[PDB]
Amino acid sequence: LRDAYTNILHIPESTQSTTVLGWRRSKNDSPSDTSIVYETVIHDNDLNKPKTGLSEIPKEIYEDVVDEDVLRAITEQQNFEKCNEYI
Amino acid sequence: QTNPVPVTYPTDAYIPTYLPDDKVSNLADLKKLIEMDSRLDLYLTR
Amino acid sequence: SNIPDPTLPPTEMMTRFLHPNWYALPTTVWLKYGNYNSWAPSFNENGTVVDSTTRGLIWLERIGYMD
Amino acid sequence: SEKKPIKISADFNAKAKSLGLESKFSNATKTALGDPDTEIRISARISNRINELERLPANLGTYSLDDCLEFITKDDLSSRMDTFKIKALVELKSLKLLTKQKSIRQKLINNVASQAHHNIPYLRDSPFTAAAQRSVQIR
Amino acid sequence: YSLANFNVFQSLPKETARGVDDLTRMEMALLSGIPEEIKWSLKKYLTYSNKAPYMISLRTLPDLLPLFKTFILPLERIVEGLNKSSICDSKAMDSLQMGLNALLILRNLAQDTDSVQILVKDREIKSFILFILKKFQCVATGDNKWQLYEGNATFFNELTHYTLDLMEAISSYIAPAMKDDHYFQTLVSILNYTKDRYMVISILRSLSRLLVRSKANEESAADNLDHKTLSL
Amino acid sequence: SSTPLNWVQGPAIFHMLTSPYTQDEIINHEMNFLKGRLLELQEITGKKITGVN
Amino acid sequence: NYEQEAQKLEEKALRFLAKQTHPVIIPSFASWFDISKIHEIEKRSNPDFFNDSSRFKTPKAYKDTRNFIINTYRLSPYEYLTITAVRRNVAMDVASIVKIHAFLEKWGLINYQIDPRTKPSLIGPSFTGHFQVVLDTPQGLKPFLPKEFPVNLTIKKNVYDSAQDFNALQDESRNSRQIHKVYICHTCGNESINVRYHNLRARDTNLCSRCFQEGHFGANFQSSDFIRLENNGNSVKKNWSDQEMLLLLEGIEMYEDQWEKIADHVGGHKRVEDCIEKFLSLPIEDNYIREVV
Amino acid sequence: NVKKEFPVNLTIKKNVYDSAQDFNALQDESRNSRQI
Amino acid sequence: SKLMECVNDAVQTLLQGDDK
Amino acid sequence: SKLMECVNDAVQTLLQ
Amino acid sequence: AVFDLMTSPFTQEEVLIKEIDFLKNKLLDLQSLQ
Amino acid sequence: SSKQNELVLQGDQYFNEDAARTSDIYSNNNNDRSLMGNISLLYSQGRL
Ligand SMILES: [Zn+2]
Repeated sequence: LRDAYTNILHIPESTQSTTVLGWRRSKNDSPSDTSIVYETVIHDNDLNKPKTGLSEIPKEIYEDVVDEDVLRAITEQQNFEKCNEYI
Repeated sequence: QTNPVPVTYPTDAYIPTYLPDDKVSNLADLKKLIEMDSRLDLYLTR
Repeated sequence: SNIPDPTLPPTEMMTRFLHPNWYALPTTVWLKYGNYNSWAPSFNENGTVVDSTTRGLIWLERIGYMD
Repeated sequence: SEKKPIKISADFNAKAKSLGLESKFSNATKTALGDPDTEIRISARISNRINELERLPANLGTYSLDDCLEFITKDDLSSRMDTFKIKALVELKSLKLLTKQKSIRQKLINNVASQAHHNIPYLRDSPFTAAAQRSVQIR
Repeated sequence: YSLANFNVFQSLPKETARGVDDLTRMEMALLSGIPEEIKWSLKKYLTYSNKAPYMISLRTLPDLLPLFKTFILPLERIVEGLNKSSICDSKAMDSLQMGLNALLILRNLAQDTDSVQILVKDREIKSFILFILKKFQCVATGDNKWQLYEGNATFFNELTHYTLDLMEAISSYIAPAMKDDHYFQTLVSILNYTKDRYMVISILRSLSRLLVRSKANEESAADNLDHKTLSL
Repeated sequence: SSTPLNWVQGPAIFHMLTSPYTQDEIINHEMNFLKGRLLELQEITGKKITGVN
Repeated sequence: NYEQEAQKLEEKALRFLAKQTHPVIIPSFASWFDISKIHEIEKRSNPDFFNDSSRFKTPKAYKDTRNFIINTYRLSPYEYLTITAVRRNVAMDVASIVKIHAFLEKWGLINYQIDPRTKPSLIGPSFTGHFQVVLDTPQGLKPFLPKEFPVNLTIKKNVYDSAQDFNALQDESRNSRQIHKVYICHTCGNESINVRYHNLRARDTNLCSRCFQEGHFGANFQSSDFIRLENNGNSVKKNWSDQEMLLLLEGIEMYEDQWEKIADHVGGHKRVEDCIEKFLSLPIEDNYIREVV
Repeated sequence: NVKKEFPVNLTIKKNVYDSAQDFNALQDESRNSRQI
Repeated sequence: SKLMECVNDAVQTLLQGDDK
Repeated sequence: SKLMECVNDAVQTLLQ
Repeated sequence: AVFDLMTSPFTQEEVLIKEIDFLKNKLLDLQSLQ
Repeated sequence: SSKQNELVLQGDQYFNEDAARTSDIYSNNNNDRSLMGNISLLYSQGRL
């Protein structure tokens, strides 16, 4: 939908990406090959498991009433999200 | 003369004051001698 | 063109070239007040790069022991 | 070998040499291109080469041995007749524009040296260069 | 060939064609925190203080002194830590050099009336000057508390000089010095110690300016001048 | 803007090709630059200067 | 299986990706800024959104508003992005909108007015490599899956020869042979096609192939005064043929210091910097210096 | 977060020791008395 | 000037250890 | 070669 | 020489006068040095 | 300090009329290109 106040397209934010997970750099094939290769890349560590707000619940809520396995699952989910926030 | 004539060799030097007073025992005598030399210079020039 | 022949002198490039790494930095001045004026300011170190004692040590190493 | 491998003395030219810093007290190094003899010799060689290049004929076509696939019929023009002529001209003109290249090179070198203390980090950041640049700006 | 060839683009001012006036550029660069911009802006500010100090006078441009103070107080901490080898890292050297540049800029500006009037009304700068003077006195009298490590002497040297110049200026605005004044004692100690000539003349001017409006019968700073100093 | 400002083409700052870090060459080239700039500005403005040598 | 999944994912991600057309320019002191992070300078200049004072002022709201403004500006960097448009789109109190807009404008992050056709282009230390900006994968485009599944796709690529090409946003694809040049026989008005016979003495008059075959030049010139050159032949970047080097030397001989005319005499498809570099790095004298020493 | 040398145009140059082996285009028709 | 590289490496190894 | 030998011998004598 | 566009509550005339004053004093000092 | 002083003492080695008269330091094959990279700027300033 083209908005007229700013004269600019508006697409649902889902189709767009949110953040930028750092950069990556390498070298050319030959020395003195002074060229720049700029390119974008998407990264989707463990696309099977969805993300939830579980990295936000403080420890002082779910603790002390949980099974060992559920505690391990909670920790795994939180660590998974935190690591997916990386490169 | 109205100016001190800049020269090429060092004309003086500080004496280090960070040496241990126990180990070096002849700094006081050297400073006394320097003071007496300054006094003699003052008296002669006056 | 006005370009001369490559065999005509001069032919050297860095004949009067001076790199900044040799530009004669400022140092102490070493004034001299007569002969019996010992209570007198000997140095004049206002815009120096290195202090007086280090300049004196440089002079001692390079010049004072040349003999 | 067994004992101390340095043996510092009171010379300061053997002492400085034994620890690596030998040329670091001279203004500029010693090179070979600074004598008029070598300059005269190089100039002689260059003049000889230019003489040889100029004594070549103008009509200096080249048969390229790949003209077989180009079925030339004594009326067409071979697309490679000027390949040795172009090289001869390039070499001759490059040999005649030597002083121009020298001048531009020395201009570049001077204009990049004068700004060493302002463009090179490890020179701009030493305490001595900073102290000197401060000393110049003392009001 | 290019969309700039519209009539609309025929009326652009000359003030923005470069992007930002250099004063604004230097201010924002100091505000950023990026070290390269900091060094560039400090070099430019120093050149301006030396060759055009009326464009950056501390009166016409307020909120200029706070930035210099932010660069100058860590210099106080460093100088306190200067009695041993403590400039091992390059960030330490960079902070020290930024402090020295800001101090020289302050001195060059203090060579003017409005700027020194603004500088006097600042407790931080006066406290820093007093701190450096007390360190110099500790070096001069040969105290065992704080002994300068000679590997740093160079730095200290420059430091001292700038400080004294500053003192000289502000010496006119603390004119009547009382009995137990630390400035006077520090200056007389340094005067009895030093062998520099620039330093001796500066100290004499500073002392003669700290005795402007003082009474003979009233107890003043002139009672801190023992017969040794007068004889000298 | 509570303080009206103007666009002021600032003053020429002395810039030497080779900065030699000592006062001799600097003072020579700087006296030359000062005299030249004084002449330029006296030509620009309707005024006169004293002590120009 | 997963191959088709990643293929469709790349297709969808490339379809809904914002293609850049205009270059964005910001002043150097605004180099601490990242679109996905908040800096200390932003928290000092905007203490109200982070001191937990109000509920209407949260760091999330501030970040969303400033990202809206940044994206809106970057998508059309030629316009001015008045405050009223933002206020009509964003749902904050007008004071906060104004403060954020003014803060972003002070640091040149938006509405930075230059005329970039009056400044040179340089090269930073970081240069000459492959740079991969890795941005998170968009949701609503992930596949529907009713074992791991990592993804490290690459959406679009761009190559540049110099930094000036990077700034002008000119890729090698279209830049290679963008336009052409026309030569005309000095004797007949007809234009020479695919080949011209350059006069080594006149250095300005070129001839048709036919007018050279039949000797239709002046009676003081011989056939040995002309040389065969090509017209449509452009060399790949950083590759100088012998014809181009000869033309460069002739241009330097004719126009001694007028490097625009020189670079045009070579054929125009090479910038002036390349001409100066090629003339500088030329082992003209190395053999004789080496054999004497 | 190699030495490229000037081309050695050997086909252009002449033999230094026995110049009777150059290509006929480079020879001088003056040693066999064929100038005029 | 090659001895000083070994000396610097020795000093670095000294800085690596703890009870040295 | 022998330089590393001398340096390591000196360091070992220093640390012992 | 280098010219830097700037902004100040002054005008061009007053700035030129201040520059004249400062440069005159500086030239007098440099002359008195020798 | 040793690393920094060694870096400083190696700042003027290619300024001796041997590196200047031969095409080595002007070649692009140099990994460090701190010399040729200036050309553009030097051309825009007209000094060159
Ligand atoms: Zn024709």
